Amino acid sequence: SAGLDDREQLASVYELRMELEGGAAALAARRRNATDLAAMAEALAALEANLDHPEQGVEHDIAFHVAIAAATHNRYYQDLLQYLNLQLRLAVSTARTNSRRQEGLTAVVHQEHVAVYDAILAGDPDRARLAATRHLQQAASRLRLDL
Amino acid sequence: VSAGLDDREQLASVYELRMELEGGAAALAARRRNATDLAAMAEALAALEANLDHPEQGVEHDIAFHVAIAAATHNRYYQDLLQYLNLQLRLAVSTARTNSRRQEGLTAVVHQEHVAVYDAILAGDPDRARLAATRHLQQAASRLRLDL
Ligand SMILES: O=C(O)CC[C@@H](O)C(=O)O
Ligand SMILES: O=C(O)CC[C@@H](O)C(=O)O
Ligand SMILES: O=C(O)CC[C@@H](O)C(=O)O
Ligand SMILES: [Cl-]
Ligand SMILES: [Zn+2]
Ligand SMILES: [Zn+2]
Repeated sequence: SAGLDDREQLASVYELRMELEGGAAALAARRRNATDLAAMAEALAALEANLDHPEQGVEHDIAFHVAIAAATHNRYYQDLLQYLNLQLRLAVSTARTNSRRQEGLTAVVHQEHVAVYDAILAGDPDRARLAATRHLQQAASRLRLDL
Repeated sequence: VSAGLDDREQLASVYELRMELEGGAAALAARRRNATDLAAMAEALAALEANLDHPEQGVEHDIAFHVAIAAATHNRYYQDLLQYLNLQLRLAVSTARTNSRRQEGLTAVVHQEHVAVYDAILAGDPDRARLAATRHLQQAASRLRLDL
């Protein structure tokens, strides 16, 4: 429920997400179908509304990354992200609460999410992996985690 | 290889996920492993060297080696995830090792794949450790004709 002296624990979640979600983005770039695109795009639209009404932004952020995991068409990726759901909520909600005290930083975060969608849409697995890990490295650096 | 289409898809899915998880674990282990971690990995490799008598024991020492690499990340969540996947690991590893015993000398070749991961981690070389880990899983998937 907080994060002052919990940085090393946050760093452990983000560092694991970097290997899982980079791999999921690259798989999704190869296997996504029209139904997957709609799931990611609907999450991205709901995330555009939270730029002004920030309630449930954590659920929609998570739903976006879960939609990428579903787009791999690999049941074990999906089950791993559901198994780690509590850690995702901890990391996401900590990162978003921190982000909303600055700028349109929330809008810079929204762009990082869109960049992963865009590379998955193009079917470019290397670009998708790099965009997914950059989102996590930038979220960690915004939290001063030092991975 | 003889497998239903769904079995081949399931095996390909396990190896796909392992490549991302275990490639990352090996890179982290190359940074963080201590002398106890090295002992645990070498203990599994030594047990694997005495292979002939029973394959069922061979499967468990293979999984224990990969789990030891995950524990050597010193990341609470990596180790837990590999335990969570213990049934999928045993499925993949038992299918693979049974298949490799069909070709004379193949099991010794596979053993050098495990040594290469251990050696990279011992040397503290993350990029080398990641490559050896993913290459082991790529070759296993290809021995099984999974067409990843
Ligand atoms: O950096 C943020 O504010 C949000 C990061 C969040 O979207 C995440 O997936 O960790
Ligand atoms: O070990 C568990 O807790 C559940 C195992 C799960 O990965 C499964 O194989 O269905
Ligand atoms: O390919 C083999 O013969 C064994 C593969 C096994 O070591 C594994 O970790 O999946
Ligand atoms: Cl072996
Ligand atoms: Zn996010
Ligand atoms: Zn192995």
